[PDB]
Amino acid sequence: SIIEEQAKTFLDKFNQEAEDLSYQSALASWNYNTNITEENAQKMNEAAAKWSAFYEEQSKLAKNYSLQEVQNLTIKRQLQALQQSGSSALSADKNKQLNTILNTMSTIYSTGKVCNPKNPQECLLLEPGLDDIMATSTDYNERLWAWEGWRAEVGKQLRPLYEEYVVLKNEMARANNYEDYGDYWRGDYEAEGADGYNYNGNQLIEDVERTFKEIKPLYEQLHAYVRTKLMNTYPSYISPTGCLPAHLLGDMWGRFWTNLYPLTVPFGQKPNIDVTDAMVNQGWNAERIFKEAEKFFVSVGLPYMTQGFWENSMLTDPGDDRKVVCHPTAWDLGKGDFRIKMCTKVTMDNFLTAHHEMGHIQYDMAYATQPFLLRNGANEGFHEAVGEIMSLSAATPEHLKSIGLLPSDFQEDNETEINFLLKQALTIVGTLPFTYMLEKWRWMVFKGDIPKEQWMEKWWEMKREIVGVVEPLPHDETYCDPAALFHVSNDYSFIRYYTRTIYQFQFQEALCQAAKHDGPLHKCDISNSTEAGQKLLNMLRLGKSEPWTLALENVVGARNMDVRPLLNYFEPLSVWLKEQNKNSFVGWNTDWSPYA
Amino acid sequence: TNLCPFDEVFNATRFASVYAWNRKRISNCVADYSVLYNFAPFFTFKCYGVSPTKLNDLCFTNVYADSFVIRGNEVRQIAPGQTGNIADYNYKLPDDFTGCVIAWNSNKLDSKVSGNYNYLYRLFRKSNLKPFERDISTEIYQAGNKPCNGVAGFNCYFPLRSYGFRPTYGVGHQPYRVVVLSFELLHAPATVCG
Ligand SMILES: *[C@@H]1O[C@H](CO)[C@@H](O[C@@H]2O[C@H](CO)[C@@H](O)[C@H](O)[C@H]2NC(C)=O)[C@H](O)[C@H]1NC(C)=O
Ligand SMILES: *[C@@H]1O[C@H](CO)[C@@H](O)[C@H](O)[C@H]1NC(C)=O
Ligand SMILES: *[C@@H]1O[C@H](CO)[C@@H](O)[C@H](O)[C@H]1NC(C)=O
Ligand SMILES: [Zn+2]
Repeated sequence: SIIEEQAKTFLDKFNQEAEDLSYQSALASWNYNTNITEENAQKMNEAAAKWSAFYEEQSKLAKNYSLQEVQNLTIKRQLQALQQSGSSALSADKNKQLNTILNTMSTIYSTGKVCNPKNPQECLLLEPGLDDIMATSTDYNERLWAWEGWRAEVGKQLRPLYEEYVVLKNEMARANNYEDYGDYWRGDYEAEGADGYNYNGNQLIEDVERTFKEIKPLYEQLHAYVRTKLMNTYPSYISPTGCLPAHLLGDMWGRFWTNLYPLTVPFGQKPNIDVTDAMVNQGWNAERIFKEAEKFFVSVGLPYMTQGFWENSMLTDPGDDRKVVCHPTAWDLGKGDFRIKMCTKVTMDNFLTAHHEMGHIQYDMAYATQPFLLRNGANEGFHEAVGEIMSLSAATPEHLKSIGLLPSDFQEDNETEINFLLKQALTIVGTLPFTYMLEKWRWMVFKGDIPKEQWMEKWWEMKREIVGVVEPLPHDETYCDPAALFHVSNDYSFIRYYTRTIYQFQFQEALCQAAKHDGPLHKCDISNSTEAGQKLLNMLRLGKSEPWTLALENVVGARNMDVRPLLNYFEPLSVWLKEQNKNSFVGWNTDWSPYA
Repeated sequence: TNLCPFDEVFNATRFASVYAWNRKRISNCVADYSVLYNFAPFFTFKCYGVSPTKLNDLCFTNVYADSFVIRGNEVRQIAPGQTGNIADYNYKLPDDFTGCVIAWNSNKLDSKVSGNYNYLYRLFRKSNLKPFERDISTEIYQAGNKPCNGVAGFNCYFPLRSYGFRPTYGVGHQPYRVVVLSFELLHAPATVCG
């Protein structure tokens, strides 16, 4: 127990000097993102460099302590967080080679262009361009050439860079007692504590498979309905039994199916609820939206908002010679300073993004009393679930008419409920197979089960085996289709989106049961409920102090992920889809391609 | 009449650090405890042993005033029977205290942009504080078995750290000015009254 005291004394000093450095860096970064100018960028760079150097030196120094000789788990977690800095455990030349590979690969992703086969002088980008074509157009050939182009002038250039990048990442990973650059990412899902609370990275691959196997039938029903509906538009290209072509999914990669709504409306003779004219005619401004959000949060027992929040935050576009980045973000500058940057307009979507970007500040404010290397979420996918349960609650017709935006005699029909549920499904349940497949393929390619020769034949067969999507043109071993995505070519993990979509519905069901609500779960509002707020606050007080198993048990009474709330949320949609899919084939086969 | 110098303690232009707190004695000095009021921003005024209302009739031998500046979330440590960083190494009160404390916010006077590094506090010490004493030492703290020779390094630390007060900080991080009053009755005649 002689090393425990030394570790505590070292950690106290580290905490005191990291607080100041982190605050200075955050303040500089905030000042840049509101007053874009060269000297602000220079100040931001100087502020970030000092913090990075200090962190590296402190981790190298903290390597001198043994985790086996520390018995208190609270300081042991801090030591593990500090010593885990195996991104610089490489020679200098290898590190600079990795950095230049990343920079050039991102540059090719950002700069790439495609050109019209019939209009050679017209060439388009991705953001102001091809995205609009894939989100709006209906012509088969137009989408076909856009898809094939982008693939040809992205993968052809990013293939060898990715090939040389994988081995360097594996070498980096095999220096922190990891066998690949897989479980290195799966290590965020690690817990230690009492019996029954432990969790390693090899249990994730089994839980994910069990979850997907339970999820599949609803996805099959939705896929069959979409396929049978997406034939009046292309009545010469869709096979009743086969898969769906990749260039007809309303998105460039098929990540989301939300742009297929106008072609897949159950009842197109009646619109959805949109309180935008009412807010304009009632005289609503940007400050009123945030006041309403604060009132909703305090109705459940959560605290108020700080005095500095109302004075240091940019809630509207300045509208002068001051260019800003327009993207909603909640910020934690540190030392009790919370701000929100958002361009606010009088629309429903802003009204929901407000309630999502304050459930991040209420979590941040919740764990402000914990030590420095414990002030975060629990499982990488816990901070975006607490932000999407508030938007779910504050979008219900009952909540909308309780604040004066719907008439007091408003009656909800049953067709609009089906429309809302199908629109939700096109975004939530239609992306899980994509995420699962991409993670499975990339885990396999890092492990070494897929060599370079079978690099692309495995991808396009898991596509038609799991997702149910078939390519329109054959692809040789020179293309790199996965690299034509932002997350694969910029080193971002792609597993938090699956876990967040699983956790959010468990949280919602637990809170709704705590609030004593009767009826369908999609019509649940947690307003004016102190018990639900108390339970949620009991969960949000910890951060990384305890294993995420305890954090999850503190709300749902379960130790691991579950699927039943998600399936319960989509029950009327499921029964409606089963009734509709009565004289049609539900599944798909893998022996059809629109080029044979 | 004679009044008594509480205006040079409460309205001083500069306060002391926590580990070097000032201590002032009150002489044959008729003093009133109502001038202290009318200063609205008293975020804390609570008294132990004596009642604030009937403090204008008791007479004492001498009165001690101690002034320092600490953080907002540390005021609760200035109380008998309290454990914390401030009341283990910087300022300690006995369990038999017979005075009371005054605290108020001083954000406008003590916080500046780019930081105010003129206020210090003790962070490392061997033993506890033995109520009502100060320590002003810059000796290097030794944590490991290897002796330190006046140089900071591994397991050898400098025991004084600075506050970084800025006007943007939260409510629990602005500076707070603290004045503590102590009343004692000795064998000498009681010379301070209201
Ligand atoms: C939450 O509770 C508050 C007060 O307990 C409700 O506010 C009142 O709602 C009634 C409707 O029954 C109105 O007649 C009052 O004028 C409201 N008072 C105030 C001060 O707003 C609020 O409607 C409840 N919210 C929900 C969703 O039930
Ligand atoms: C933006 O920066 C310039 C110089 O960097 C400064 O003069 C100006 O006051 C800043 N804007 C605001 C709103 O402070
Ligand atoms: C860690 O190794 C020894 C003690 O184990 C220590 O002297 C050395 O300075 C430490 N390494 C670094 C880089 O500080
Ligand atoms: Zn968010």
